[PDB]
Amino acid sequence: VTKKTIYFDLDNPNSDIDAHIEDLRMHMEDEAKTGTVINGEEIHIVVDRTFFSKLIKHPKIRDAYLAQQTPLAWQQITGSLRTGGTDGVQAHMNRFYYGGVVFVQ
Amino acid sequence: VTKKTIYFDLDNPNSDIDAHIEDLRMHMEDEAKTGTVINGEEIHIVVDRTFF
Amino acid sequence: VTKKTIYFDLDNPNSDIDAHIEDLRMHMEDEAKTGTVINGEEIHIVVDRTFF
Amino acid sequence: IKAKTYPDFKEFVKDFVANVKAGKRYDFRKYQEAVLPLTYSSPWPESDIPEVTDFNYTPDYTVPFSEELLYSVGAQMRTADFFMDLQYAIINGKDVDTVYCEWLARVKPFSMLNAKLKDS
Repeated sequence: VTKKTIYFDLDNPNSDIDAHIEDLRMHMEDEAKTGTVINGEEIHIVVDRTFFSKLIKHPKIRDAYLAQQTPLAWQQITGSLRTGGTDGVQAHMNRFYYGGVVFVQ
Repeated sequence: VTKKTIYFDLDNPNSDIDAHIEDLRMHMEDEAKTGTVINGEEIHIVVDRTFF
Repeated sequence: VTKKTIYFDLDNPNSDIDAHIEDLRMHMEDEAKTGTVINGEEIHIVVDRTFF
Repeated sequence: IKAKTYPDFKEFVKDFVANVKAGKRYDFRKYQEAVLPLTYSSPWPESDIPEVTDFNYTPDYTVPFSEELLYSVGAQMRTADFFMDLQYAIINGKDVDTVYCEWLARVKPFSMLNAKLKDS
């Protein structure tokens, strides 16, 4: 088989993160080849520190979330984040919610 | 009958999408010619990834 | 003692009203040498029609 | 002006007046909400603002309030109308020295945008 790498291009302000997430979903929905129906939302994304920082910094996600009066929007922006279990050294791990998928640092 | 193709022009930021949807509804309503009252909103719109 | 004046510069749209209020509070707190705990937001700011 | 080419409003308006002084004109009062992002720290513009050719704009008031102010301090007007009036001041001979956006909070329909004007 061939490994699949997805380039999010978080540095470019004009990049569409939605397209990259849709690619990540459809790769698991199509390349599974298991013969059954597949839901691509459950993909266990594990993220490095710099990737997480660049993802939460991106202007598209920030502007999509600044204009929403929901507790989630108040949490992801100007909020604590750090919503998760322990990894061994920290009580909680950073987790960001966007597009039905979860990025865990 | 000639095939009706609607050009949404999603690339430019000054395309009145409401006008195109109303054009689609009016084509559904006027061109039916079934003699009965037609609701143009009862349609399926199946698109590919690029259009969506 | 020396008279204190705070120039709000209300004619300049990019002025810093918060900074001037903070300077007012700082002057009322630090310069009052009563030796007790003092609250800066306990002032009467009596102004005229133009300033208001 | 292509979409999201300027990371903030301060650098967006620095090139907006540069193009206007260069002979380019803009008019987006009918599709204003589709080209203006939210918050002045967002990348500007949200969408590409096309050049117009038919720019004829005659306001109902004196666009230059004073000799060094586009509007009276505290005047609220439509955000698109700000750019039409700013273009009018540049066409009539006034140069922009600074655009007031430091402490403003709103960008969409009504905003308190002001500019300092200069001779020539």
